[PDB]
Amino acid sequence: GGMTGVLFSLGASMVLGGVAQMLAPKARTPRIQTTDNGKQNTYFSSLDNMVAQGNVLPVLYGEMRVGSRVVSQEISTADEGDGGQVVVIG
Amino acid sequence: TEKDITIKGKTTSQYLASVVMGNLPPRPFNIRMRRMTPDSTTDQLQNKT
Repeated sequence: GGMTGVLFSLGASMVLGGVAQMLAPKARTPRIQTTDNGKQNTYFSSLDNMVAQGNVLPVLYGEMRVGSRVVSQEISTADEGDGGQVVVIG
Repeated sequence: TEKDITIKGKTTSQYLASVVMGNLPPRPFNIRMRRMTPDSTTDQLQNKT
């Protein structure tokens, strides 16, 4: 137990994947679909309304106009009324 | 007077409209409406509300 044989140095065994990978951990590209055609969406953009069923609530960090997750949509009859008494319908 | 309403348009159908208000006063209270146009004397004017 005094000695520690089999030092087993690791050099190119970790370089073999690439050198910038051992300084920066790289990024994950999304999966490409077919019905989506060629619109390569990323993981930090959403310009359409989503559905909030058993999903997570997204967060925003700066600028970059985004869509939303619809929680309630309803149509009723538009009653006549303003912020006052002027209610002419002639 | 809480609110007014005025209608100006030729129609011979039973037309119903809706106006909303915010019930700021609490506790049971009373509500009324009053017609300002005098009742028609002849049968030519059928403006009934």
